[PDB]
Amino acid sequence: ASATRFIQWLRNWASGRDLQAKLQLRYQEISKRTQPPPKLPVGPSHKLSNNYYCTRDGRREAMPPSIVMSSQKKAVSPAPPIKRWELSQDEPYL
Amino acid sequence: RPTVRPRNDVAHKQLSAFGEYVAEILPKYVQQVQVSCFNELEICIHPDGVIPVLTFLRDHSNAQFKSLADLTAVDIPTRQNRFEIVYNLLSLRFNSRIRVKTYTDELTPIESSVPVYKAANWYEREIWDMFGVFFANHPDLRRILTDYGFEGHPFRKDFPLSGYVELRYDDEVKRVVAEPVELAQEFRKFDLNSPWEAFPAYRQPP
Amino acid sequence: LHHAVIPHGKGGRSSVSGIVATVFGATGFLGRYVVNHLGRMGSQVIVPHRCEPYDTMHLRPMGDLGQIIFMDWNGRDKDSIRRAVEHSSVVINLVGREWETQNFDFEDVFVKIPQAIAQVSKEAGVEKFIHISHLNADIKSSSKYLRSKAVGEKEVRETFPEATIIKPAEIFGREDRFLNYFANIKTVKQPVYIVDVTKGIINAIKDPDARGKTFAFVGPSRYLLFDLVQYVFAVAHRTTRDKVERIHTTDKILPHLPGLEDLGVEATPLELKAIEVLRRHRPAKTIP
Amino acid sequence: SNLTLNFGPQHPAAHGVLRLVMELSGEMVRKCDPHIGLLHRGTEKLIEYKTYLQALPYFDRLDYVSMMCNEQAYSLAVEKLLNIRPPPRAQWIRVLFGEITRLLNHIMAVTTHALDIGAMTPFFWMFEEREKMFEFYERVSGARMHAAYVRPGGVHQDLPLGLMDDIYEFSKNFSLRIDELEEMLTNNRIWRNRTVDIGIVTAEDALNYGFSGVMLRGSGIQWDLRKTQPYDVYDQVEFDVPIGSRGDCYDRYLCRVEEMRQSIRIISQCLNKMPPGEIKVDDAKVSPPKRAEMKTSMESLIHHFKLYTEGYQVPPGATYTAIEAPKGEFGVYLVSDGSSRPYRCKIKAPGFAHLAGLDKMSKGHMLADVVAIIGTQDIVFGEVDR
Amino acid sequence: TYKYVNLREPSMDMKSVTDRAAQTLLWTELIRGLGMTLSYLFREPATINYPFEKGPLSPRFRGEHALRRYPSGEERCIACKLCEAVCPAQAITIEAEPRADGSRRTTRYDIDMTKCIYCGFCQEACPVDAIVEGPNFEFSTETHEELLYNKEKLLNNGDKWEAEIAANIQADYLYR
Amino acid sequence: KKTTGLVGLAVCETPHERLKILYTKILDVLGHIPKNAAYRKYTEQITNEKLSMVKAEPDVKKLEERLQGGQIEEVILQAENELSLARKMIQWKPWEPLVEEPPASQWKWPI
Amino acid sequence: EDNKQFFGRHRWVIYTTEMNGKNTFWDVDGSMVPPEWHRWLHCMTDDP
Amino acid sequence: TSVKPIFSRDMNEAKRRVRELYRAWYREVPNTVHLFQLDISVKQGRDKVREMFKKNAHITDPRVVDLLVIKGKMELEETIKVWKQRTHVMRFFHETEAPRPKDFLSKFYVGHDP
Amino acid sequence: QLITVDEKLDITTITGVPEEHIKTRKARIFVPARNNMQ
Amino acid sequence: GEYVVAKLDDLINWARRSSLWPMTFGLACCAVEMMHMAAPRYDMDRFGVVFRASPRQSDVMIVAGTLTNKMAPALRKVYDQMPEPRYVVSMGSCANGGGYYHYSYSVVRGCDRIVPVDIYVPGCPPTAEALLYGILQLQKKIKREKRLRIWYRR
Amino acid sequence: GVRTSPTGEKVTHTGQVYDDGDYRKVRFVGRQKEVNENFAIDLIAEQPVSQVGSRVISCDGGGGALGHPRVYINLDKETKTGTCGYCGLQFRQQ
Amino acid sequence: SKVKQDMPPVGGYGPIDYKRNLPRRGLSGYSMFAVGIGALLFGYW
Ligand SMILES: NC(=O)C1=CN([C@@H]2O[C@H](COP(=O)(O)OP(=O)(O)OC[C@H]3O[C@@H](n4cnc5c(N)ncnc54)[C@H](OP(=O)(O)O)[C@@H]3O)[C@@H](O)[C@H]2O)C=CC1
Ligand code: SF4
Ligand code: SF4
Ligand code: SF4
Ligand SMILES: [Zn+2]
Repeated sequence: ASATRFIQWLRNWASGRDLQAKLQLRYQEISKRTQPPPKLPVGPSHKLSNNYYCTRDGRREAMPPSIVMSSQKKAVSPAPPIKRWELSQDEPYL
Repeated sequence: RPTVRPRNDVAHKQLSAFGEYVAEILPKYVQQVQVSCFNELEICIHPDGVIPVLTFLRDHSNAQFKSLADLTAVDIPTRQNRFEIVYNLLSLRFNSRIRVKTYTDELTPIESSVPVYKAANWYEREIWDMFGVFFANHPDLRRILTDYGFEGHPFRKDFPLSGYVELRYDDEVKRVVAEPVELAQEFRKFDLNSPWEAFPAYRQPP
Repeated sequence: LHHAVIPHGKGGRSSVSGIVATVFGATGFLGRYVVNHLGRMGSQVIVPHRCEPYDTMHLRPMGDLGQIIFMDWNGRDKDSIRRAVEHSSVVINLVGREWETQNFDFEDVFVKIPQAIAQVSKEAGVEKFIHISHLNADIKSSSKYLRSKAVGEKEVRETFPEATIIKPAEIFGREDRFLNYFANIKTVKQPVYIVDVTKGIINAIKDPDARGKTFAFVGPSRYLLFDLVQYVFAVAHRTTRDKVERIHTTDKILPHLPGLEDLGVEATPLELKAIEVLRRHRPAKTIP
Repeated sequence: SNLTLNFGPQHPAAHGVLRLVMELSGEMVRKCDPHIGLLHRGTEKLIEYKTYLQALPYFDRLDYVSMMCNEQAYSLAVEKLLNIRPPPRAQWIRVLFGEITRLLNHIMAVTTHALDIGAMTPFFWMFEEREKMFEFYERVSGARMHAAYVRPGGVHQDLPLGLMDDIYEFSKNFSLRIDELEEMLTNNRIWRNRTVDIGIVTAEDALNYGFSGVMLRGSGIQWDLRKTQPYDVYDQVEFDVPIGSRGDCYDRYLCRVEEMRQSIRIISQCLNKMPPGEIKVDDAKVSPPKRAEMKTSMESLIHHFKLYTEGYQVPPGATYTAIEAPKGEFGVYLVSDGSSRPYRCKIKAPGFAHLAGLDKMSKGHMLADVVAIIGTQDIVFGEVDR
Repeated sequence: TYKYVNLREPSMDMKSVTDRAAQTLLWTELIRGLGMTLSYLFREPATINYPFEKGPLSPRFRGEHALRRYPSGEERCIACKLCEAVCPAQAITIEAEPRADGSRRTTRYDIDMTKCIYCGFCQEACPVDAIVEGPNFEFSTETHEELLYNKEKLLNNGDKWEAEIAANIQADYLYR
Repeated sequence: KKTTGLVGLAVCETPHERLKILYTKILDVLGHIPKNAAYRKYTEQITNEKLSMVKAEPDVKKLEERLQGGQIEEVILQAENELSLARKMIQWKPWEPLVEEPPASQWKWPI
Repeated sequence: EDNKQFFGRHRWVIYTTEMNGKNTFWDVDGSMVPPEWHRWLHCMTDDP
Repeated sequence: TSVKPIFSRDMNEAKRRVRELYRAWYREVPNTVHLFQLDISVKQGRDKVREMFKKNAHITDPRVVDLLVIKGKMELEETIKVWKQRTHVMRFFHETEAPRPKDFLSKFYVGHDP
Repeated sequence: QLITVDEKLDITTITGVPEEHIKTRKARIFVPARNNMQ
Repeated sequence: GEYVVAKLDDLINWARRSSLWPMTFGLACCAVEMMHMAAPRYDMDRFGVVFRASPRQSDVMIVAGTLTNKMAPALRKVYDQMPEPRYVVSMGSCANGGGYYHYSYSVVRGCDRIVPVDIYVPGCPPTAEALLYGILQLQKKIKREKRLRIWYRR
Repeated sequence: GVRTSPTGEKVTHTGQVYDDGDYRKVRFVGRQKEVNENFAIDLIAEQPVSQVGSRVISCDGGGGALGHPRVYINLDKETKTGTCGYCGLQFRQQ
Repeated sequence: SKVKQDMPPVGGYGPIDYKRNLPRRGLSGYSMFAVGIGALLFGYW
C-alpha cells in the first residue's frame, strides 16, 4: 500500500496490470478478529410433537440387496446413453 | 424427509433389467445378481468366468465398461474360499458402474485380467502382496507395497496389526536390523459391539 | 530383588533386563559396544560423560525411550561420581587413554580415577563392579601405560574386593587402534575381538561366579607380530613411544586365570573378522 | 545402461519418495520400473480397528494436498450406507471447501511441476495464496491442513462469522495471480519445449490404463464426475470442463490452470447461494448433538456418550463411492458388516493407476522428460502407497 | 459444458506470420516474462518477522493439550474415558479410582504427544470441557521422552494457559 | 471433420461404408452361435437396429444423433469391439449351463 | 501495533532483555509471550 | 479332492521346479557375497540356502510347493537385481538376536513362555 | 483340467508366521458368554 | 588460554548456526508444511537456511513424514553420508514416534530408532511456524556448544 | 498439599513417589520431578457449603453450557451435605 | 434473539473475475523489425 507513486507506475508497467487494485497483501478489508456471538439455527427435527423417530429413521429404511438372479425381449443397457455435452457459451475457446 | 436419503427407483429398475440381461447372456459363469438399496449392481460369478465376463462387459455394445475403476480383494476367513475378488468397472457411454465379484482360496490361482484392462497390472500385484492371491499369466507378479523380504500377507484377517518384526539401527553391525516386535504400549483392544440388535431388516434366521 | 528390577519381557528393546548399569568411559571404543549390548535387552544405562553432548549422540538410539540417561561428570570430582552410581546395581569402568595429556597422565586415568570410582561405588552400596585392566599389566613394563595398569589393578581390588577385573589383550574391531593402527603405518600377540570382550563383560554381570575374580580375555590364536602386520597389509590390499612399547610387548600367558570360555563366550578368530575392520582401508600362521 | 533416480529433489518437495529404476540407451528411456511402498503405512488395515468416525482422519493423510476432498469422498460413502442425507447448508459448505481444496491442489501440482523443471519463482508467489487458504481451513477446523472437518452427516462446525467475507476478498484477486503464473509459463518457449508433445497418451489407452481426471480430459475425453455423477450440490453450480486436444503435458497443464479459474467461478456461486440452517444431519444416532443439549437433555447425553465410544452402527453392505478429486477419480470401496467399525476399506487413489502408466507414457523420451511426466501426473505417494 | 484449452488455428497471413517470426527472433515473450519478475522485485514482500511477528490464528486452533479446572480449583475431569475411547491414535491412557473424599478422579492421565494426531476429538468428546487443545504450538523439545505427557504436566499446562484457553472457549462455544 | 477430438482416434473418410461392412461381418459371425443363445439374439437385435439407421441416414451429423454413440468414429470403434467379442464368445461358449455352483455360504453377507 | 502495515506485520512484540533470570538480549523465542498477550499477538482476538 | 493346479500337476513335476530353483540360488550365492560385500563366506551363504530349503522338505501338496517356488523365485529376483540392500540379505542370519533358550530349564528360568 | 490332491490342507509354510507362533500357541474356539451386566 | 578458547567457540558456533543448510526428507504430509516455511511468509532463507542443499553439503537433516521399514535403510545411508557437524530434526508425530501409524506392521515407531535426533517438533503436522520455532531452537542448541572448551581441558 | 518423602522427593496429588530403593528416581538427577502444586482435593474443600431452601437443588457447575451436565441433588438427609458428582460443590437445606 | 450465522450480504457479493486476462502489448511484427533494422543502420552509419 505504501509504495511511492513512481514505484507504482514502474511495477504496473512492467507487469502490464493495475496491481494496486488487487494487492496480494491484506490490509483493513479483512474481517475483524473479534466477532459478535453467533445464534445458530436448529435442524428440522427440533420439534415438540409430530416428531417420532420411527418416521425419520434413515438407517432402518435400508434393506438388504434385491436378488435379481440366484443359482440357488428387447436388449437393455445399464442406463440410457449419455447425452453429448454442449460447448460453453461463456468462452468456448481459450 | 430432510434427514433420509431419497430413493431412486428408476435407476434401481434400470440396473435390475441390465442385471438379468448379463445373467441371460453368461449363464455359464453367473451365479448371482443383486442390486443394493442404494442402486449398485453386483454380478457374482464363478472364477473361471473372469476373462469372458470382463471381456463381455468391456466390449459389448450395450455395456462398454471401458474403465476399470478398482480391483481389490476382501478376506473372509469363515468362508471355504476366504478371498473375494472385486472388480469395480465404469461405463462412460452409459454413465453407469457395475461390480463383478468372484472368489478363491490360498492355493487356487485366478486368471490375470491384464489382457482385458491394462489397469489391472498393479492392482493384481497389490492383491498378491497384501492377500497372497496368485494371478496366473501375470506379466510381472511380485510385491509392490511391502518391504523386500517381507513374510506374510498383511491384509489377511489373521495377520497381526503390528506384524511380527520391527526394524532399528544397530551400531555393532552398522546396519538396520529386523527383530521380533515388542511394544512399549500394547495396542488396547476395545469391545465396542452393543449386545442389542441394531438392524432388524438384516436379521439372519436362527 | 526390588520389584522394579525383576526381569520382564523377552530380552528385547522394550523388555526389562533388571540391570541398572553406570558405564564410565562409555563414549569410547569399548563403551559403545557395552552400551549397545545393555540397551539391546532393555537395561537402564547411566552414561556419565566428560565430552560435549554432540559426541554422545551415537549412543541415543541404543536404548528404548528413557533407558539411556546421560550425566555430566569429572574424574577428579567425587560428588559427580556419587550422583552417577547412586542408583546403579553394577558399575563398569572403561575409562582410559592411549596417550598422556597436559591435564591427565597415565596415573590419573589408570590409578586415581579407577580408585575414586571404586571407592565411591562401595560407599554407595553398589553390588557389582567391573574394571578393565590389561593382559600385559606389570609393574616392570617398559611402558608407563602398562605400569599404571598394574598399580590401578591392585588398588581396585583393595578398594572393592568383590570387583570383577577383566584383562583383555589388544582388541580389534571397526573402531580399534590395533588393526587400524597397522593399516595406517620376536613379539607374539593374541588379539581378541571387540564383540567377544563385550559379551564377556555382559556375562560377568549376569554371572554370580564372576564376583571377586580376575579374567584374561584373549583371542584363539597367537601370531608373531611380523606375520600379523603382513596379513593386515594383504587384507588391506596395500603414535607415541609408549604405544610402540606396548605393541612390542609379548602377550602374557596366564593359564591360572579364567578366560572367555569360563564366561560362555567363544573367542572369534581374527581371520573371520579381519576383512570387516580393514575393508575400508582398500592368512597369518599361528604359534601352536 | 541401468540408472536409479533420486528419492526427491534437493529443494523442499512434498510428493513423497520414489525409487525409479530405469533402462537407458544413450539419451533415450527404454524402460521405467517405479518401486513404491516407501510410504506404505497400512492405512487400510488400521481402519479396520477404528470406528467410522475414528477412521475419518486417515483420509486427510492420503492425498494430503486435497484433505477436505478426501474427507468428502469417505463421508459420502458412509452417508450412502447409513441411508441418511446431510443438510443443504453442509452440502454447500462441502462444495465451497471442495473447490478451495482444488485450488490448493492445483497450485501445488502446477508450481512444483514448474519448480522441478527449473522454474522456481511461481512456486513462491502462489504458495502465499496457499498460505491464505490454509487460514480458511484453520478458521473452520482449527487446523491448517488435516482439518477432519467434513464428516458423515455434514460438517463438524458452522462457519465462523466473517469467514465468507474473507473468502470473497481472497477470491476477488486470485484470477490475477493465475494470470501472473500464465505470463511466466503459458507462452514461454522454454516451458513449451519441456511440455509440448511430451507424455502423449491416446484417448483409448487412457481409458484402458485406468486413468481419470485431467489424465483423461487432456486427451479429449469429455468426462467429469461433478457433471456426469454429481454429488452434494454440484448440480446447482455452473462451470465448464476444460478439454485438451493433444493429450500431452502442455495440454494437461492448460487444463489444470483453467480448472483453477472454474474453481473460482464455482466458489463465487457458493458464496452467494449459501443457505441458512443446521450444518449436520439432525439425527442424533448419527451426528452428535450440540454441546448445550448434551449438557441438559438425558437423551442427548446418552447419544453423545455412545457416538464417541461405540460410534454409530452402519447397516451391512458394500459401496463403491467416487468423487472428482483434484487428482482424478478418488473412491472408496467400503464394506460394512453391521457394526460400528468398517469390515474393509479399499481406497482407490487416482495416482495409483496414473503412476502404473509411467512406463507406457515415457517410451521414446529422454531422461529429463521423465521428470516432466511424473509432474504432469501429479503424484503424491500418500495416496499411491496408502 | 466444456471448453477447449488448446484448439486454435494460427493465421497464415503475412502480417501474422511476421508477428510470429518477430517473437521467435526478438524473444518478445521471454522479455515479457522478465517484466513480471521485475515487477515483483518492487513489490512489498509477504515475509513476516518471526518470532517478533506471528502468523494469525483463530480461537479454534488445535495446539498443545491441557487439563482444566472449575473456578473453585477442582479438576473438571471425572475419568469418564470418553476421550480415551474416541482417540483415533490411542494416544490417551487413563486410570482412575475413588479419591480420598469419594470423588471420581484419575490417577493416571497420559497423552503420548508423538502418537497424537492433534485432531481435537478428545475435546469434542469430553462432556465437561476438561481436556482441551490449547493455543500453544511452540513446545518442541530436545528429547523424545519430554513429549510423553503425564497428568502433572497436563495440569500444569492447564494452570499455565487457562487465561487464554478460557477466552478462546468463550469465543467459540456457541458454534459447538 | 478436421478432428474427432479424441487423441489417437483418426477421422474416417467413409463412415457409412465402414459401418455397413462391420455390421454385416458381425451378423455373419453371430450365425455360428446357437440360435437359442441369448448373446446371438440380443447382439443381432441391436446390430440390425444400427445397420438400419446407417442405411436410412446419409447425413453423418444426423446419423450420429440417431445412434447416440458419440462421434461416428466412436461408433466404428465400438463395432470393431463387438466383432472381436463375438469371435471370442464362440470359443468361450458362455451360453452353456453354469460351470459349477458356489459353496453354500459363499455369497452370504454379513457372516 | 501499526494498522497501516499489512495483516501479519501489524502487531509485534519487542522481547524483554531479561526474563525469569535469563539474559534474553540476544536469545529470544516465541514461548516468552505470556498467555494473555499470546491471544492478541496471534490475532485470535482484537482486544489486548 | 479335485483342484485347479498352479504349475505342477503332481509332486514329481513340482520337485523338478524345486531343484531348478535350488540350482539358481546355489550359483547366485558367490555373486551375492561379492555384490553386497557381505562379511559371511560363500559356504555360510550356501548353508543358509540349504537350511531354508530343508525346512519345507516335508510338504506333500504340489500346489503348496508351487507357491514356495514362486516365492523363492521372487526372492532370488530381488537379490540378483539388487532391489534388496545389504540389510535385507543379512536378515536371513539374525546376527543381533541373542540365542533363545531351547531346553525346559532354560525357558523356565527366563519367563513363562513354553 | 483339474488335478487330484488327497493331502490334508496345510498352509503353515506359506503364511509367513514364525514357528514359535504356530507350534506353541493354543487357539480357543468358543461362543463368547453374554456380558452378565446386560 | 580460556578466554581465547571461549571466543573461538563463539565464532565457530555463530558461523554454524548462521549457515544451516538443510537436507529435507520430504516423506509425507509434514513436507508440505516444510514447503510453507520456505514460502514467502516465513522465508527460512532469510535466517541463512538455504532452500536447495545437496545431502553432502548439508548440516541438518529434517525428517518430515512417516518413516517406513522399506525406507529406513535409505534414510540411514543419507545420514551416514552427511559430513559433520550434522544434526537431525524430527518433524511431526510420525517421525517423532510413529504417530497415527504407530501400530502399523510397516512403520518405524519414531525415526530416533534409526538416527540420533536433536530436536523433536510436535504436531500432525506442526505448523510452518512451529517448525521454524524448532529450527530456531536448534540454532540456540548450537550456540551452547563448547567444543573447544572441552578440547582445551582434555 | 504437596509433601516431601523422607528422601526429599515430593508426593503427587495421586500419592505417587518412588520409594527408597527404587532406581527409577535416577531420571530426576540433574533435572526435576514435575508436580502440580494446586491439589484439587484441597481446593474444593475450601468452598463453603451453599444454603438452599428446597429439598432438591440442581448444579451445572456454573457458566451455563460451559459447565457440566446439569444434575439434581437430593438434600433430605440432615447428617451430610449434598455433593455434586461432577464439580464437588456442596449444598445443604436450611 | 434472531438467528445469526455466517451468510452472504443482502444482494450478494460483487462480481469475481475468473477468465484469463493476458493483455496484448508491444508493436506489430513489421514495426519491431523496422525498429531493429533502423537501429542497425544508424549504428553502421
Ligand atoms: N582397546 C584396547 O585394545 C584395550 C583397551 N583396554 C581398556 O579398555 C578401556 C577402554 O578401551 P577404549 O574404549 O578402547 O578406550 P577409548 O580411549 O576408546 O575410550 C576411552 C574412554 O575413557 C574416557 N576418558 C579418557 N580419559 C578420561 C579422563 N581423563 N576423564 C574422563 N573420562 C576419560 C573417554 O571419554 P572421552 O570420549 O570424553 O575422552 C572414553 O569414553 C580402557 O580402560 C582401556 O585401557 C584394555 C586392554 C586393551
Ligand atoms: S487430539 Fe486426537 S489424537 Fe490427539 S489425544 Fe486428542 S483425540 Fe487423541
Ligand atoms: S478428560 Fe473429559 S472425556 Fe477424558 S476422561 Fe476426563 S472427563 Fe472424560
Ligand atoms: S505427522 Fe501428521 S502431517 Fe506429518 S506425515 Fe504424519 S500424518 Fe502427515
Ligand atoms: Zn456441579
